[PDB]
Amino acid sequence: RWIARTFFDAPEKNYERTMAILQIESEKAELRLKELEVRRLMRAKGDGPWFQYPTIDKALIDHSPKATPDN
Amino acid sequence: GWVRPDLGELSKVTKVKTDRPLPENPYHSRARPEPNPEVEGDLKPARHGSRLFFWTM
Repeated sequence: RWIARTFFDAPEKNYERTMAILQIESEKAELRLKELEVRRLMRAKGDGPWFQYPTIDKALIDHSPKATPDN
Repeated sequence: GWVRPDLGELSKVTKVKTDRPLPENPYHSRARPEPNPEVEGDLKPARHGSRLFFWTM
């Protein structure tokens, strides 16, 4: 009883530590599976903001009436 | 009559009035297909660190 009192840790503390670690890593696993599914559908469709390889930018494009009428 | 047009009076970009109105879409073209939904808003902190293998937080 004395060794259990002065040197050890309570079973309630162990049990709530188990429930805490299972909750945390359950969040980890579900976020990771959602991450890989989001990544694969975002590559397959391209709607998301990630896999946007840099296209032509039109800020340098300035229209003006030229010398040739049919441009 | 007909005084000679001086230099540089065959220049000087000029207003002029017409009968028919100005057109829309002089390039016969469709609309822009699909705008990008922009991801906006202040960020929450990172959910459980890297979410790599280990070294959480």
